[PDB]
Amino acid sequence: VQLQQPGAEFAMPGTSVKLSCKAAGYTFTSYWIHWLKQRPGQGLEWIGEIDPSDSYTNHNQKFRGKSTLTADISSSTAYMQLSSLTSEDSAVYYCAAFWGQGTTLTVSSAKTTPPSVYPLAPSVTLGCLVKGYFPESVTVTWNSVHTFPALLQSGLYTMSSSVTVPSTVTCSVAHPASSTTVDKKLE
Amino acid sequence: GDVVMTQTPLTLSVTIGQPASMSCKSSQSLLDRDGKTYLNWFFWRLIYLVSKLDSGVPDRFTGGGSGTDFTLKINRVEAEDLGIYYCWQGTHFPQTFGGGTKLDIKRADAAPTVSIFPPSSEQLTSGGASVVCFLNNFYPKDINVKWKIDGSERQNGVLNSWTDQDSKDSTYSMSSTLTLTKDEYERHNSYTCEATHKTSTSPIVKSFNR
Repeated sequence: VQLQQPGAEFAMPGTSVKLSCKAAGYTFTSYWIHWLKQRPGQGLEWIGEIDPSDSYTNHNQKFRGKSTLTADISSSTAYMQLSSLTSEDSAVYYCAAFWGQGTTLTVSSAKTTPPSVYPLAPSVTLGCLVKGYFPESVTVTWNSVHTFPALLQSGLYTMSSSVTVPSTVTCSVAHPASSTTVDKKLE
Repeated sequence: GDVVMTQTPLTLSVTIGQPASMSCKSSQSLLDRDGKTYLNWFFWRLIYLVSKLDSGVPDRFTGGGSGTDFTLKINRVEAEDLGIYYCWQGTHFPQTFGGGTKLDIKRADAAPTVSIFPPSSEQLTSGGASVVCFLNNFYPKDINVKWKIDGSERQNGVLNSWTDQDSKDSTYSMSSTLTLTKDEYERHNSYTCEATHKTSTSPIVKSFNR
């Protein structure tokens, strides 16, 4: 038994996104399908539910104006459509009957944007700032490493990485969505 | 939804041989009029541990009500078992979850290694100015970073990113970035990174002069 959701979905603000949840290994109409939202560090929130056997739906009122739930008997999939998307809808959405692995929705108007790589220079600690790219993710290598989770800000990502050496150092940043690799030497 | 589920602590420090207890307090009584009380515990895809206070398949957990106050006790923690625990309710429409208790490994307290970095010449060249402050290998996770420009605290435009527990040191590292425009960065001359942590009565203060 399992529920199949795509790993990631994207949408510009103001548009709609349709999240899919395919079922297998059990008769699709025997279980209600629930949807849940999880903003980073914000608990879980129940969105609503659909009975696949008759398409009856019910909603948490907080999400009723934004979420449309449907189910397709012919293909054993359920769908949640989210409308008038806002930066507050960037979240992981699970379907559950057993759970899906969740879909990570990112709301952004950005196009694929290679990062700017800035060297952070004064045990000596060095780092470099990787700013204003889209989308995730990015690979920063050095030549004690701390790589800090990116934060989405105004549709773009920024992250930072630090290295500590005892006393030539360069940081290498690969952004495969734009197929770019930048190397910055440090002062 | 409506009922609020307040969990404490946010991060519970654990030792892999010893017991552990967490709490979940509800805004409203979960005691339902059918006699039953619909409180569950989940562990994070998310999978639930307990219904109503009984386990059902985990097992080694407890498991204790009632009314508006609930607890989850592990007689002896293992590394399984390291994660976020959410409590849950259904008195009660709609169902609500708590904010979650994250379990991490208890290590000796350690102060952060603070390093402050000015905007590089390349970024100023592009009309932006970011000031970066690294707070490295500290424990526990709870920490407070404050930015000051010419001695005055700056709240706007500060993004903080934490790593997870290292798994080698059991420490955390966090990053604090203060992004200005290039024009207003040159408008000031003293940039201060101030860090308050339990390991000291006094904040670690790193700064530079533009």
